[PDB]
Amino acid sequence: PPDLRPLVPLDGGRFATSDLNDLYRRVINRNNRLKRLLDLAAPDIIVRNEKRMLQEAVDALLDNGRRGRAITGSNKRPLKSLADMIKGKQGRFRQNLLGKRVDYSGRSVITVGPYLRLHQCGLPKKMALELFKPFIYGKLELRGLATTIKAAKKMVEREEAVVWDILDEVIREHPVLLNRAPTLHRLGIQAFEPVLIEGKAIQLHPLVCAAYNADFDGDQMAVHVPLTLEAQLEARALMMSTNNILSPANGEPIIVPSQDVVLGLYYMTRDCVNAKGEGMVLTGPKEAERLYRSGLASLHARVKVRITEYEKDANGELVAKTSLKDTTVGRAILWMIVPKGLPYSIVNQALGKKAISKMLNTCYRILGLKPTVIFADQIMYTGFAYAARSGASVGIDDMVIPEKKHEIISEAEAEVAEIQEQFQSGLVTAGERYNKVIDIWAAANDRVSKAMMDNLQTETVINRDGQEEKQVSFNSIYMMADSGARGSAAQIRQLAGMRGLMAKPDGSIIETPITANFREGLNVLQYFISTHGARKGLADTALKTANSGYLTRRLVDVAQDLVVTEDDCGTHEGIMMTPVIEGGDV
Amino acid sequence: VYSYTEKKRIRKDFGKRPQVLDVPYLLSIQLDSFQKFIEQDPEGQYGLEAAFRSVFPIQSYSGNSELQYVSYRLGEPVFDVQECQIRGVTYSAPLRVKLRLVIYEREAPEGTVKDIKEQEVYMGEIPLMTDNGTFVINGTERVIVSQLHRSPGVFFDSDKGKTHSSGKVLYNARIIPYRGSWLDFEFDPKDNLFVRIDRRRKLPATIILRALNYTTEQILDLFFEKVIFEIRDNKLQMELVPERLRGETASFDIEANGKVYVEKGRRITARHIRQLEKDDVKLIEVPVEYIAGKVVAKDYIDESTGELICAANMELSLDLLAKLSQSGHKRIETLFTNDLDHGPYISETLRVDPTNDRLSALVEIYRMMRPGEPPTREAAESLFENLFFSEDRYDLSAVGRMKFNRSLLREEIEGSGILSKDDIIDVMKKLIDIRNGKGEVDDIDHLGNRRIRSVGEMAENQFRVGLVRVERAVKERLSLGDLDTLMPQDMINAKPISAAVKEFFGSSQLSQFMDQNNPLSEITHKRRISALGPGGLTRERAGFEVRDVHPTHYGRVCPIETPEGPNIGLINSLSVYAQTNEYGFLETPYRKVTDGVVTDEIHYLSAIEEGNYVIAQANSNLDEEGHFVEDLVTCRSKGESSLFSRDQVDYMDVSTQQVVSVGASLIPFLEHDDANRALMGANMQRQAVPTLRADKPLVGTGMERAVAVDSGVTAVAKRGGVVQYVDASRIVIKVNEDEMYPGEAGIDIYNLTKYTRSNQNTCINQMPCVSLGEPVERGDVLADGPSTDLGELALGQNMRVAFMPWNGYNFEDSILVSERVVQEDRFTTIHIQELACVSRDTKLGPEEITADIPNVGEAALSKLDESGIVYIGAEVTGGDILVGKVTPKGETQLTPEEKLLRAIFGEKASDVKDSSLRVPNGVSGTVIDVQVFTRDGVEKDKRALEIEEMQLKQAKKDLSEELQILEAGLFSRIRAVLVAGGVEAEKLDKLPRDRWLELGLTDEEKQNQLEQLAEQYDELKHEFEKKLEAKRRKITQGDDLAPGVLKIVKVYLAVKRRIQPGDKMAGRHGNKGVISKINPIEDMPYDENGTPVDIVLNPLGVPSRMNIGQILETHLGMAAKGIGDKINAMLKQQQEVAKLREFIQRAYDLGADVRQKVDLSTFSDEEVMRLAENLRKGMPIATPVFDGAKEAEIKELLKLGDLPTSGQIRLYDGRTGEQFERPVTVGYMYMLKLNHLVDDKMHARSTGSYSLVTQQPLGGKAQFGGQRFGEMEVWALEAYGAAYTLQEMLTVKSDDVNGRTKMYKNIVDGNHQMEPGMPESFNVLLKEIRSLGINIELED
Amino acid sequence: RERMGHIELASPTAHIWFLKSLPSRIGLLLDMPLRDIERVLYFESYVVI
DNA sequence: CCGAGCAGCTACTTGTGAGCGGATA
DNA sequence: TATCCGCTCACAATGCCACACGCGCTGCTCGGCC
Ligand SMILES: [Mg+2]
Repeated sequence: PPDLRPLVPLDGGRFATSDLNDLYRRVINRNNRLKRLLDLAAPDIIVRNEKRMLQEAVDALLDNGRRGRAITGSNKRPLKSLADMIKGKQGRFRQNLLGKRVDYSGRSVITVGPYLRLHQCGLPKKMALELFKPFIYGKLELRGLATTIKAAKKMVEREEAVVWDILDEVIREHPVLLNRAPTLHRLGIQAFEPVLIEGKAIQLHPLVCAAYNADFDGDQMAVHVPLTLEAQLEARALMMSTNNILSPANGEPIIVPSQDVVLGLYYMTRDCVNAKGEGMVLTGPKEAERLYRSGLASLHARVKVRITEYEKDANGELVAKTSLKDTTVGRAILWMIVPKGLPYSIVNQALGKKAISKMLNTCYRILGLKPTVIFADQIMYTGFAYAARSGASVGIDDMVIPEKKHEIISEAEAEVAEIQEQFQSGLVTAGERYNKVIDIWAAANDRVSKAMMDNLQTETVINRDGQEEKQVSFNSIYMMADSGARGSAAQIRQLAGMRGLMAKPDGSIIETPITANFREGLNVLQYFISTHGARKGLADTALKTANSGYLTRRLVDVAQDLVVTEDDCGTHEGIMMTPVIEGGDV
Repeated sequence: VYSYTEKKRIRKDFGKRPQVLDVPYLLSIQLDSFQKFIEQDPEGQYGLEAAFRSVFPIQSYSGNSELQYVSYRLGEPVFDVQECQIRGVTYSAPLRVKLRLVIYEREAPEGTVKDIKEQEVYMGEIPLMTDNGTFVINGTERVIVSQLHRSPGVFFDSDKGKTHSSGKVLYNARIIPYRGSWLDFEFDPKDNLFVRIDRRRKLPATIILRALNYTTEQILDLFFEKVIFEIRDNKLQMELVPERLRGETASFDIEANGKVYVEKGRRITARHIRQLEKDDVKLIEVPVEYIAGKVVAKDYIDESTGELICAANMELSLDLLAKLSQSGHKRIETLFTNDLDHGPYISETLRVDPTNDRLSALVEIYRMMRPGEPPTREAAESLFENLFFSEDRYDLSAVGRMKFNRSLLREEIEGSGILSKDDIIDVMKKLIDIRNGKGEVDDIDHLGNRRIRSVGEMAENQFRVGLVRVERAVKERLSLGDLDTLMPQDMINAKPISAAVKEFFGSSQLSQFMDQNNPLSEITHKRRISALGPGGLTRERAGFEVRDVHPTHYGRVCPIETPEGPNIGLINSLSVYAQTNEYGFLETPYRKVTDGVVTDEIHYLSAIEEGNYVIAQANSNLDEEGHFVEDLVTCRSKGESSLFSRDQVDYMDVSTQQVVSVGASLIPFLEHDDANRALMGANMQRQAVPTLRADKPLVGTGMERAVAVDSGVTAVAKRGGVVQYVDASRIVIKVNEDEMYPGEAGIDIYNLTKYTRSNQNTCINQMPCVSLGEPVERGDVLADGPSTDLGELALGQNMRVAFMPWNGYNFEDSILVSERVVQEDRFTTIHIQELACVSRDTKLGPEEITADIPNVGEAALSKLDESGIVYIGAEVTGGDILVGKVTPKGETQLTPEEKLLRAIFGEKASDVKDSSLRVPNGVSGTVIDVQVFTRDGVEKDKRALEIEEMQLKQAKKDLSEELQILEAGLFSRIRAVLVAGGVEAEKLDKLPRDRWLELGLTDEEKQNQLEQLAEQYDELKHEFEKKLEAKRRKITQGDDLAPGVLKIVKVYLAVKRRIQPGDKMAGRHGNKGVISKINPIEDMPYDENGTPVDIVLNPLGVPSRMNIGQILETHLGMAAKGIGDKINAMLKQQQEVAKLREFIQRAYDLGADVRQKVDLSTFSDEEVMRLAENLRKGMPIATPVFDGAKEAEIKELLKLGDLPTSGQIRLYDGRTGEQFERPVTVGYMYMLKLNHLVDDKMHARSTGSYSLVTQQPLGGKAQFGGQRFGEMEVWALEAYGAAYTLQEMLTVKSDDVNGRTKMYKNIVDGNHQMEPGMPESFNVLLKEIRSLGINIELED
Repeated sequence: RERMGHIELASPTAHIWFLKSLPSRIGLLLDMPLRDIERVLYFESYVVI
């Protein structure tokens, strides 16, 4: 059909045409020339050549390039035939049938919203206005404000003081859908109740971006509107963030807290030996919070307080028990957040990442889902507040270098020198020399890493009416690493201690390690070897993302051909599941 | 001694390595390339003479008519670069070649040619690069990146592993010429050797070897050795050397001279070889069953019967043995076969060779090349002789021949462009040897095997590509040309070569408009090496080998500067001190190291010569007299770091910056950062947007003092002189007497460019930084361009930054900012957008740019002028008609009387269509400039007249300053000459001599001198009038736009965009983030002194992403600011210059044994105050890439001021007003606003347009379109429930032609119920499949 | 959007899809190698009937 | 006249899978 | 004559966004219903 053929008047006498136009043109031309040749009774060779040319024209119109000679029409580029409009990632299936562009949609950069609740999110005022124009028009026509659509449109364009309340009312309980650009699992699209904010960015909850795998370094996400009663109810019932707290892959809660809140809570719970108010007595958590905010006492100090915990009985009963515990002021203050069902032993810890994860898991298991959302929200609020009030900061003096690192490095160089001497003596060959050097350097790196760890742990002595009470280290980098917030053991080892061994192009290990660290100056050749080893891993993901997308597409194409259509099959065959114990213990 | 701009504000520097090689010209690569391109070079070297002397001369088909080439010349560019930019024409130059047609009569092959026609002809124009290495094709400044490809020559690849799944390593030799047909020898899974020509059919190598008049015996003598068997009395003795039987077992009793040597079944060991060499015996006794395993070498003919006994490559059988013995041949030559030394490979190729003679060999190779068309022998030999031994279809360049001779271990390095039989023989021998085990493969992972080509080489290649077409044309036209019928001008057309050059410079995989947003991006884009484009790989088909960086990349290409994403490793940046070799390789400078002293000389080593010598450590602790403080030293022999002695070393690194790029050397404390963070920071620094007011970066690297001057961004001083006239638009300098030319000289004028649109919609503006009467030196900076400060690069801004969580507003990577930053006009930038309206010549009458816009009021037309264009400076925020474009729709011949009537009386103007261009809905700002171009012939509007009059007035002001200076000089001269008549001079020549030069007395000399001076005066006046008239004719000359257009108008809308939550900001260590929420000044934390902090980052981002150097930098900046504060306390409180000088000396004399060693007593005691005033904002600190200041140096610099040594200061909360425990660190960090502003990212659509091919909503931000519901989104949705949600998102909201309107009507009527309908695109697919020969149909 | 026309071809031609399917439909249906069918289609060798 | 159709002036991917000889018992 | 092997051809390789740009010339020959 003609209008389906791309042909539009461009600027001036030229028109933007399509390749199918030229295809049909040439086909009609060759057909007319063949008819003319047949009418004049052309020689057999002439009519056979014309028939061959017409066949070439028609089977290039069908599928150009399949015959072998990809003819071009303009710009010396391969021509687009009918088969090209269906195959590939640009055919109708991949571009205009499976994934189509939708209306009532928007796109904007993400931004941390730390005040909004887990079930809601932020939305720019102009974005919300441009998205819900029909709802605003309907609500204006409802009230005695706009009699027609033109008046409502003019008022929206002018954006008078009488339209903002309408926009607040239409988004009172109308959720929207937030979506990340690369979508991996069900959590790639979630539902959220929007609250209007003055700005051009989308404020997002911190505890869900982790499931989104969306960092705040400039990521842009999309927003969509349900537009239908059925759609709004489904988004509130199924796609809502509260209804998606367990990952569909593993039963682990996907709302595990992030680095900032867990660091705040670890600082709140990491008790010292001596501080302001060590050894006093407090009535309840409220009095502890009062004494802390008054400044008359510290945040972490061993204090005997009285807790009033609740235990769920066999039935739906919550038995109350009041008992005197000896805990830190931070745990007592945080106790005002946890619901009544949980015991006190879950707070009387250092409250690391795994600790808070298992706490949230136990809360969801015992108390269900309804209170778990508000529990996590209060957790995040208190964590942010107390991490801001704490003042966690990494500095040059915070990263300490082991004083005995130099002697270990000198012993290692003496060992490699005597190994080289043995090699020059003709006793040991090159392969065994390389192996010995590699294992000696690995042992030296392990020793220096253990030294760095035991150093970062010590030199924390505080006198509590005594002489020395060496405790857990309070170094900020150690607080960030040990709590599992952001830093790991290998990362802090590469940071403070020596980097260790690196790799060459083929994959082997170079015999000359990096005997320096990041805090200390790094040598030129050492940094060169380091960046050579790191570029491999950097390009790794950049190449592998395409293969991963292709694998996901193949897997979903194999999938989606089955649903749960029966309640029971009525069989007895299965599989003999047993814990695999191959290799190690299990 | 220091430069004047250094005396303005000298930057404190650290480091203890005194560099010996200064920073070379950052853009020297492309500049030298284009210089080699356009210049008269003898001996047909690189540039333009090579292609000419290769193609020219041309002879007709034995017609005694040759076309000779003499030379070429480049005319003056018809437009200055500023004119090309303000117009849109190319900054090109003509190419006038002086050719020579020599045609002679018939009946004389070598008859002396007469009637020679020597004529100059113009053949297209070539674009010339500016002084910054940029080409202007169509207004924009397009740059050509250099391409890294395979070096022409030979390579040996090793196919292993999954190759053929046979567990057999194969070795393939590849001969690749610079321009011509390829060649590939390879092996089968068996021991068979084959050869192919440009991926053709796999055929054995014996046929292509014998094609060059080669017989079997010749091939066998060349490849394999000869074993001699003698027909003795019995047993057929043979000659032996104890080295040929090494590694084989004795199948017989090897005994000679009546003494047993090796028993039957004993492997000949090394001791056996020594024993058999001690006696020096050659002839032994060998049995009969042993010769049957060998094979004869040459064909032995019989003399009794005259027949062949046995041919070559045929195993010998006892009957053949008896026949050859009875024939009489005593000496029989056989092959020496041994799997460890000479693996039998040519024998298999010979026994699988279907052809024997050269005739059938040539015809088979012709059939293999061209399918069908079986010619005779002389017709088929033409192809084989033209495709591999003709200088027109095989163009092995000088570097190709050099690499070919070096790979084959040959002394001479010169040769021809064509191949040779001995070269093929040698490469086949080398492949056989590398198969046998001798010799190793050359990996494609080597800069010695990868050749770099600049803009000049590809320009010459495209010139030759066009010249071959022009040559074919002139040859087919020379078939008719005879004597006395044509000049050597009509036979040459400019179309092919000019068009080829234009398309190569305008549209190619390498021609791209430069990212004009900061000098750093310019420098890193001109020093950009790509692997894509013609002759290079594709990012889609690149393996893990090209992406990885090699130890041979040391100092030749930066390993940390690479665009992360689709092309990691394919696009790199050249090293700092890297140079282009004459052959086209990457050379790195090294200091020669003698036995004890390291002399201060430099040698530019190549990539191949690296493994021969050893390179010393760059930052190795060295002693005086070129000595090392330690006997052992870190070195590298062949891409492997190791420990050597102080005397075995032979070369040292020239500096410590040659490893990192120019874009990476600006990263302070780079040694304390990880590779990933460093790469991300170096990539993000390229996208820095120039702020409204630049400011010196505190923690600098010293290199910034070069990138700002080596580029063409700032105003450089061509001649050092005294400042005469300072203005925001122009700067006029008076040249000093020495630097001034002894004749026709004057003063220099630099026309500063004002706010104009760049290639990235950014503002580019130069600001003067000099004062009147201030003397300047040659090369010094006069006006700071965009993002510069006193000849120093300044991309972002320095800010007071703390590292502590703040209520989660720095949750993961978000940035917190105070209102003080946005209030102080800190990060506010300017964006300039160009909007064009064209008056195309269509039928029914041409378009008009009048102001008579009907169907609209005056409010929408109030911003329009009398001509029909928006005023210069008229703001606009929404869709508003800013140009009155109208087009006729019906009848032409609207009488001008009726036109003016309609303008005053009557009805509206009918045929207008209201097609005027308005600004898109969403963009705001105030228009700052309007350009207009009228084709020669159309009536120029009065606005065009005003614009050209203003530019003429500017040019005339410049010319008037020039002429008035010259005239004042000439009048001083006339005053000096008429001193003899002094009384009349002083009485009637004070006021009126400026117009009454007419005088006369004492002819003999006075008349002569007065006439000479009047002649000089009138000649100067006439020359300046000619200059003014030429400038007027140039600026008034209408430029061509397009076939079928009247005039093109452009408007530049400039908008001031401030920082807001949503923008992207990053430091210099890869700590990117988005502004979370602007905070009030009271809410932000503040120190115990009262100074509020500006930025509050997240300290949690430091451990995982290992960029710790940034923290160091921060501390350093703190220290710097502290120094500045001291200076402020010294400036506000009026202090004597002595205390200030002493403090500055103590600051610059920090105890780190630095190489700066600046003194304050050498200053003029006046510029010290200006320097201190320039220091009150902080103390600029330089820091080498690897020789940066240590921790103790920063600690002592901090303790110099009253700042705490720990670097962490107690902070007070802005909200609660209490003390933050655990003292947070705080300092001054240099940050950058990325080119990812939110105002160009936020976008939404309720209901807009739809595509014409299918009724689907558009997207994007330029057009009012929504977003795309990707296939992964559909998968995620169907993984949930939401069946109705997907069903509405697919057709109701996007595709249903009759469903979306119904849904909108229901929603506006308060009805939230839908109708499924049918997706339109589904019907489109139905119709498309129905258009094919396939029938699809829906059932009931 | 839905109305279509047609072209009356003078010399009936084959459909390249059914001829280059690998395996092609005619190549298996007519028990004839695809090489001979292509030779006949491009007018360089007769086929008897 | 107008319009429309046609003629002279690419090869570093690698892999996987299927098909077509092909030659050897 | 089955059947494994070697050579040859079809098909495959994210996703989004932003910007920029672009379409063989001139000439020759044959054919159409106000
Ligand atoms: Mg990100």
